[PDB]
Amino acid sequence: MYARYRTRSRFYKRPEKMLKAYNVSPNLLRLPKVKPGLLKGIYTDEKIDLRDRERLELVESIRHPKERDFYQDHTYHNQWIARDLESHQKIQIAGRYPYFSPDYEIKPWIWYPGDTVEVVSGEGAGQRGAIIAVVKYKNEILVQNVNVQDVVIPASETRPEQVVQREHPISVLRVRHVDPSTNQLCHLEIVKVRNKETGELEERRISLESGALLPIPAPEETVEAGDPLKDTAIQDADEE
Amino acid sequence: RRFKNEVGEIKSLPDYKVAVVELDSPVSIVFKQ
Amino acid sequence: RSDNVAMYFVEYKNRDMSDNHKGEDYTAGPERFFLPPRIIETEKGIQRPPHMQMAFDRWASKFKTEEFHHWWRLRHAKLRYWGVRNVPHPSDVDPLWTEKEEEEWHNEMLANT
Amino acid sequence: YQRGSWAPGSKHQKHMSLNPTMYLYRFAGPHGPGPYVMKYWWTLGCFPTGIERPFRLPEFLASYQQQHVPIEVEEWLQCFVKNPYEELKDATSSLLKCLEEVPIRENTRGYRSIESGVSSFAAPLAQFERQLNVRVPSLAVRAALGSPALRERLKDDLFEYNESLSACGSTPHRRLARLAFDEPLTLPGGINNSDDPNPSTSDDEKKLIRLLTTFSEGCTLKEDYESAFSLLSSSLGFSHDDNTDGVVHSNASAAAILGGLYKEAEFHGRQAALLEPQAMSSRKSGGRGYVLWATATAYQEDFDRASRIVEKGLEVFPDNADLKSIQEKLAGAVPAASSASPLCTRMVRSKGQQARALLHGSGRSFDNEFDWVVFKNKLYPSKMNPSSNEMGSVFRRVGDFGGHISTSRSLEP
Amino acid sequence: RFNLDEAAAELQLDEAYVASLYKPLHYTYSMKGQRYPAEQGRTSRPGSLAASRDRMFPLYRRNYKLNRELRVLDHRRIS
Amino acid sequence: WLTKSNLPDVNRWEKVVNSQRVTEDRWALVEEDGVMYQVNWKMYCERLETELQKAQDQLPQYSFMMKAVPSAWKKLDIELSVLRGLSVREAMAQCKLSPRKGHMAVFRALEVAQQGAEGKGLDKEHLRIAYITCMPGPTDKQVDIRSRGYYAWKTKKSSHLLLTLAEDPEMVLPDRTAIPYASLMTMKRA
Amino acid sequence: ELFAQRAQRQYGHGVLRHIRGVAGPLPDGPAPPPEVYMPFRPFVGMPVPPGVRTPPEPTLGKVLDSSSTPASRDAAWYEIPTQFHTHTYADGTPQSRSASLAKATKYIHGMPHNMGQLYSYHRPY
Amino acid sequence: CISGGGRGDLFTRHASAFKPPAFGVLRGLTHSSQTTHPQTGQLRARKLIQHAMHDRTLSGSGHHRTAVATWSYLLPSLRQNVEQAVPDTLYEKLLTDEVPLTPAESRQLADAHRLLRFELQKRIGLLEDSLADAALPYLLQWPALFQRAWLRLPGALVPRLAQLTRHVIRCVEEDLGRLEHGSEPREDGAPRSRRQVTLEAAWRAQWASLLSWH
Amino acid sequence: WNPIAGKIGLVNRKAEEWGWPHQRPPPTGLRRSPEYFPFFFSRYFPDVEVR
Amino acid sequence: VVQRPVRDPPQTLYNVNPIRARFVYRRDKALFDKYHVTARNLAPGFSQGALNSDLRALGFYTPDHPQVPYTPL
Amino acid sequence: PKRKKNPMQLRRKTYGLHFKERYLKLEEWYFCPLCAEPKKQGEWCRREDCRQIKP
RNA sequence: AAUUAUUAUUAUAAAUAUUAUUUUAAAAAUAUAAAAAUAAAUUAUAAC
Repeated sequence: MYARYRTRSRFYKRPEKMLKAYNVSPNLLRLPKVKPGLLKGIYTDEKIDLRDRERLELVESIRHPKERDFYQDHTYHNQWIARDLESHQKIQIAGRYPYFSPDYEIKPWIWYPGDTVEVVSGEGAGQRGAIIAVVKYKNEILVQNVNVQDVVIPASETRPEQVVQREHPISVLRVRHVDPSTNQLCHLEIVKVRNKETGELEERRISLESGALLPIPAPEETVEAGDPLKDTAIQDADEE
Repeated sequence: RRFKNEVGEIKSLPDYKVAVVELDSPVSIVFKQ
Repeated sequence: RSDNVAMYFVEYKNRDMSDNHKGEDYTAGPERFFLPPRIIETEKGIQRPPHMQMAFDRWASKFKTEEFHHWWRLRHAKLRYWGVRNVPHPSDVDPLWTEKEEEEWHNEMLANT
Repeated sequence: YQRGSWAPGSKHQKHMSLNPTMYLYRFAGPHGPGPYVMKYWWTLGCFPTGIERPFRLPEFLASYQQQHVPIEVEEWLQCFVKNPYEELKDATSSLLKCLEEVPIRENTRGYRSIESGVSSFAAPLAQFERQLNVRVPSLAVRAALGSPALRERLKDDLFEYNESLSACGSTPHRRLARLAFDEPLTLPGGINNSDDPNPSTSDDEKKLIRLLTTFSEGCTLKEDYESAFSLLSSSLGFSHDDNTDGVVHSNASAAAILGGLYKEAEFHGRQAALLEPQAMSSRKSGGRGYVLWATATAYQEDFDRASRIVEKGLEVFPDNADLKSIQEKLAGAVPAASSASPLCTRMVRSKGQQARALLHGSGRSFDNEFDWVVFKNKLYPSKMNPSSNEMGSVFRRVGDFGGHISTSRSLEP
Repeated sequence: RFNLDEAAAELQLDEAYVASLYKPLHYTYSMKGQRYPAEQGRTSRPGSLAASRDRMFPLYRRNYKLNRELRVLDHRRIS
Repeated sequence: WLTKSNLPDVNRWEKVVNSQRVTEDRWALVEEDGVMYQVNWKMYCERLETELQKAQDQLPQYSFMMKAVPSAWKKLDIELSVLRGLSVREAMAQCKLSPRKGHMAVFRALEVAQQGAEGKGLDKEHLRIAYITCMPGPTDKQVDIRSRGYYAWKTKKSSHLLLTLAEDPEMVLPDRTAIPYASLMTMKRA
Repeated sequence: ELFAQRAQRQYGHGVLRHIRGVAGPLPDGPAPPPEVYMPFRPFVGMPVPPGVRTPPEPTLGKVLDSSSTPASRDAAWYEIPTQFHTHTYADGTPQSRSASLAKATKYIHGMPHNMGQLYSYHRPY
Repeated sequence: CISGGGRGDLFTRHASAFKPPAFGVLRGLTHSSQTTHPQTGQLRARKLIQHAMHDRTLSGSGHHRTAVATWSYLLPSLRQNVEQAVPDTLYEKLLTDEVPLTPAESRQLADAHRLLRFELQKRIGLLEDSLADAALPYLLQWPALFQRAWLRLPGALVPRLAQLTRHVIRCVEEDLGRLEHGSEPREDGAPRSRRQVTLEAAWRAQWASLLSWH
Repeated sequence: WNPIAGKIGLVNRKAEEWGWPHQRPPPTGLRRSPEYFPFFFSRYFPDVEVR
Repeated sequence: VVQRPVRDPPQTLYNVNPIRARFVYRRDKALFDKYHVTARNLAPGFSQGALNSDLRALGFYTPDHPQVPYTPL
Repeated sequence: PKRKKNPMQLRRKTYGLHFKERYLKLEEWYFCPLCAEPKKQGEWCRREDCRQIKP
């Protein structure tokens, strides 16, 4: 008794890839897009990648003892030369950390903790919530109850896997301010020149529609910072 | 000492010198234990 | 697995009336290949010949030195360079014979002194 | 010269004059790093040619940047974990909210019908046990819903324990909190956050075990014993009084005979042999505390130890029909047990060990002791086996280290 | 049993000289020879610690002092 | 093309009405009694993402693709045609006795794909192999220094091993417990 | 008896039932407040603990209602490029100009001071 | 799967599954003339083509296929449809208050209105068959569905939804009338009718709760 | 270490011992003296790191 | 063919085997040590130790070789 | 070689017995009544029981 | 010498360290290598 083995055709000449022109998948916009395993066709219930690190003892033992692989510890060419990355590698690393460009911040900074701002476009277009924190160098914002996600907290043997919900930094490019009078769209420019006994003879954040200005507060410095055993008091720094 | 960061860009720690100073008296450090 | 060579287990037949392996067991080897191998639990304090240990204790006590440990670890460096896979780096290599580990074998060590 | 293409990963032959290569040992092909150039990527650090550069970033955003919590957030997080008494009183209500909706297994003759799917309640059940730390196989709770005798006993044993958890509190919790509460100290460990240690097995701690065996009753009805043995022996942390302790010790040993483990079948029965007799020996429970501690020896082939326990069960407990038959069941193997009494002939009986050697057992031509011996959880190639200096093994050529000549041999040091 | 150290007392040389005779002459002195590139030691991975072939083979370390007395002469011996 | 910039929200669909870039809702031309009426394209896809995902999970199998098995595929296939149809009790049994690596590859995968199904609520006994395929995988390349200054590139081919363990209740198995007769002269010694 | 009780130790030491009760049914509940004040903003969905004091939300203070710019110059275009590595002197003056970026680029090509555990396998030590 | 859902599935391939003009057209090319005038659409030059195309869903000609025809699947499936296209936040503001939700949420109420008219029109033919062997635990949510879709519960679908809804109503009261004098369902395994008291009482409770609603 | 003496190296050590394009060069009697600031800040303000 | 029963092989350990046939009478003294039997391989009465190919008590003729009478299995 | 091989000709190799008697063959086996693992008749364990008697 | 490859890279100094890489249960051609005959070391030998 024996099996069939019915040698396959796709081992003779493998059909070719359908390459995208201008990275455009042609009819992505035409047919529905569901979980990548359901209409695609190869539905697995648990994919295992063997090239990972966890599964090293599973592959390094499957191969024969007669399959010796040299250069286990030392490489041949000099690897302490400095080298670039793959083309595709930069493309991934430029999109992650874009602020490394010169002057990525927004030229005037008008978003501050405590501002009354509403989102405009994208996910949940139209919700209102006050800023609590601002990531300036990134042109984004932390706003209450808007774009909230579950920050999972992996932990070592002490604590178990902890999950924590937390709203996320959202870009300031998609939020605008809730005018304390008109409650509509309103741009906000640092303004100069005196109107009605302004202390420095200047407004600090002017609304265009209603005209009621706004101040620009100061970020907070630490109050409970200092080592009394190593911090010269303010007077020994004042003895001319 | 050299090293490569997470991306894999070659970096180095400024060169130094190791001076084995022969002291006269055995000195230690009383690590609080 | 290296070469598909069928391994046979040759042995001598009569080992009950034997002298030196009167009650030894060969299911699996000893703990570290330089110990008196496993014994049939019915005969623990069985007296082996007094000289076939003098060629063993003299021998099983060369794998107890720090220089052997510096052979056991070096041997890995030799292997991974020699291409043998699955040989863990000579950095994290447990020593063969330690001091505290031996007390477990110092258990049945009250024969003559 | 130069028959294929000009790339280094080409297919046909080449020449070093026309297309001078740099000697690259092993680089990545056009379709990605196979499992051969990654054996370095996790040991050497970079691909072995040295020319490629080790972009170890997205792993760093996998492990570290995920496992970062600054000091001023570490100490406060555990104060924000959930109250597992709730996901015990919420999941158990949701777990039931699906266990009621699972179809009754079809009954059409001519062919066995297929058991209902399990995706319905796999998610709430994943919550129930995860707080209890007693992981149950969905098959137990998928064949239970199928069996005509257990589909109702099981579900209702959940409705009743849910009742005796939303009436009382999670008593195996307070047991951990009363540690942080007793030994007089003003600190209770929270206000106990479980309602509105010296107790016995509480109401729930009895009904908790109740459905565990009822879970483990579907296991036997599918005959997956060594997972049932992990269900019963896990409830063994829930009995603190010696009445139910012997009951659950009877269950475990009533699942170790089938499971193939014939050693632990004694211990689990020997505890049933030290906790059982407190009640009137007329009920079929009185005798059961001894039979298992002696049936497990009629299964372990040492009939002379079994010839005494069935004797000790005769004196105390008057007439246990099961214990009575074992008295005569030991008279059929006579003398074929006592005459043919070798100390090592153990004809493996059941499937629980017939199956547990198809896995977890040595194989041929791979996984044997000649392929890769493991030593301190590290795989060693067959040569480097410290448990033998047999041929092939590198210990044959160790030497003598310039030290004492410790060998009498001539060509073999 | 034969012990080199308890033997060198009969020869008076020293501990660290009798041994250098019973291991290759690159593990004590300053001649040419290459050890194996796994013995070279590693860095400290996320998982594993560091290594160094003076912490891995403290016995195989070059005895640069004993080379001073035997194979290389001083400058204050020929003034 | 850039889905982050060329398509901000896929639930929308931008048009031009009266020279105004307006973004209406996205729909789909789903079926009816014989008409085609547009339903929410985010709602039309929330069903399929679930009604299918909830279709498969209630199918007594355990689909399990192990990627990057370290072996050529043309040699891996020939030793998977033996296992086609074998019950898991007699596939882990016949992979553990044959010498080839491809069987050590399957056995390790046929174990991880066996315990994984237990947490999925499938019995260990009535498991029977249903589909087991072999796709070509990613390849490596050693330089092959040869004589006369020539050289070539030894390609170290890997493969994928897609496998699905169906479940059939009425799968009765041939007796393998049967000890031979010559071994049943275990009467001596017992 | 006390002699068969000795076998309970031999019967013991092979007791496999004691590998579950480590966490209990409530592996751990929210511990009581460690202090009176927490430094971080509350997590969403998590009600603030009872009695603990949360930092304020110092919302922006309530508000109350010559030559602007002459177009006689395009000198607005930066007469020192933003691409040029800055003076690194947040004091307000150019710190040594180039002289000193090279001293502080050692701090860049090397490792910064905030730098925690790098992930790669080529590590400093 | 060409034609998508023959009977069961919602998915199909209509006017958005294009015609690919550059490939070796697989099957049904009985004659070589079928290159310049394949003349599909003809029913016989189509069964040749349509059968060998994207698998006529069979899991593999012996693999396990799904049991979708049964009330134990369709109706706990329809539970998840309206429990997602209409989250309880819409159900609360509809069931409790009569005040208008908002235009948006009124669209999400009508976006899912005509989503029931789809999964119904597709899987109605199946609902009537397993109605025979349907169980009361599943015959009891058939009114409890059209609430979260906010539709008053009482060929084309309307003719067939009526007769079916009338058909189920009796079978529910039959069972409920079969419960008051309920025989012994299990004298063994659960001869004590526990959990059957409250669960079947709340059924009789929650059955008449929708009646005034419907 | 590259021996070749660069060009911009000095033109930056010019402006860092005395503003080069603006301020005038220090007289050489002072420039080549222990009172030349870069050397001055060295006999009374050492900067070493003995770790 | 929708689906056959599994392709599992039947128990052929009890049938005649051209490979095992060479072992019915193969001298094997040095194989066992303590538990020696009269003739381990040879199932008496059967053809070549094949417990499925039963022949005893069926009419043959061998006036000079023994034969055991029929028993079930 | 003198040409390339069409697929119907690389399968021609798999018709004869020298191919089926090398790849597509399954061994008769059985559980050792003691060693508990599968086994072929003839090759034995290392256990002193699986080795004294020969299951 | 493209290499972890036919290799004592030997200017020098040297003399009793077992000082640490070589699979396979068949048959032919070939390849190395091998008792006997038409005072020496040789043959050819396409012979064990």
